[PDB]
Amino acid sequence: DIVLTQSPATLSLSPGERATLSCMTSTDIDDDMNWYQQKPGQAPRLLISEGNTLRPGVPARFSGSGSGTDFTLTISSLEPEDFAVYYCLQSFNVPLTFGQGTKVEIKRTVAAPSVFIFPPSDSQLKSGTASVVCLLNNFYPREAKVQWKVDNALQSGNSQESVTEQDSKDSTYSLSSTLTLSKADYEKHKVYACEVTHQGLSSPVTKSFNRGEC
Amino acid sequence: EISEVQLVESGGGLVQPGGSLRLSCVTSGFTFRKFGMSWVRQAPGKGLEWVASIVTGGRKTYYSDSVKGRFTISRDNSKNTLYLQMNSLRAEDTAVYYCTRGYSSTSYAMDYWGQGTLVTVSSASTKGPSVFPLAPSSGGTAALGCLVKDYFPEPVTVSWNSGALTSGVHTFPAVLQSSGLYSLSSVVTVPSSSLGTQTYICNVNHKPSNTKVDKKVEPKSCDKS
Repeated sequence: DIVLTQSPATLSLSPGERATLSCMTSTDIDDDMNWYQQKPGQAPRLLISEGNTLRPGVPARFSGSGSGTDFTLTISSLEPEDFAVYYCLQSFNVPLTFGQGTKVEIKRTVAAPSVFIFPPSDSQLKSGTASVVCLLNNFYPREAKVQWKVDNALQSGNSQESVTEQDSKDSTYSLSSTLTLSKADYEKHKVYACEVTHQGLSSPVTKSFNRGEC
Repeated sequence: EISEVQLVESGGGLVQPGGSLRLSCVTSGFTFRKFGMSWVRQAPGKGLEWVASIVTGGRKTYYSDSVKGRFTISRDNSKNTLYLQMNSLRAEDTAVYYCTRGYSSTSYAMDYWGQGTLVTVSSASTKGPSVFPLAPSSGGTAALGCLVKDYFPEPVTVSWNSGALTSGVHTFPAVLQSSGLYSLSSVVTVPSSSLGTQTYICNVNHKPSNTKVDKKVEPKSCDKS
């Protein structure tokens, strides 16, 4: 199968700047390279077709170049609507194969997260489970580490993280980390803490609570 | 306008592992028999993956190794319709399935895409979420939210105050839990001075179960500030 390798994984740039995305193939594909744009919750849209031709109707700032195994998509000057995921596709032979995608992301200034921790509700406990939620709100850039400690013991394997898309207004991320325990396990311990490390903080930040108090 | 190229998928939805589904895609805005067609899928949070293609005349077909022998692509040129029969389904086949048109007589490169239809393969039965408050308690602003837990399948929709509250709302993508059910939270930041005065209600709708839950989120009773 023909392998398509995109670079970089994420490209963080400001509107008005040039963006150059790369797609390398594992073997020659007779220049049958195609590029797609996709935004969250939408179908991909064709930008460039075989022979490096810009699809009619697509803005002129998009262009494709390259040959052999080395292909490029260039956006001469990024507009707000250009921040998206871009995929390459070879249509030279079957199986048809896509690159793994490049996310073009909105560069903004660093913003530390505001951290909040929420104990499980009484109503959830009544149903027999305990989810402890740690919220990291409105931060940039995307990279953040969250660690759970229960009576000062580091947890592993019992938490799940989820992240929003960049906010439409301020271009920040928010992230939830949820620690899930049975009610019985939740009741075996008193102190619950989430520790957050992020570039915008001068030191890690811990938010915590004790099951024995309000 | 009648010039609009449309590819409308149907037949997706719920199935158990080992079960079968048949997707249909009804096309308009072009002469159907003149174009090759393909199915492409996208697993949640993942990239595009080609599934199968079929030639104009329908007598020649191509499959990815992942689906070969299980899936069959076909077309009915008298009905402008493309099919994907999906047998012996597995959990890894869960994805949005897109119908696509090949852009030329020699290429399956996709030029038009349908909106896609979600196929979820699982042992789980359809179930509406349980909704739990994330009670508030920071520069005069507080965070609160709702935990939307243990539902199946995707998707759910969350609004706040019947859609009147949108500023500062973040609703996280769902995570598939080891129980086979999905969970997510939705949070919002609000003036602290509004707590106990403004009512905050998360409106949670889950179409597959025909459930709607409105959960009021208030400060804990032990909170007196």
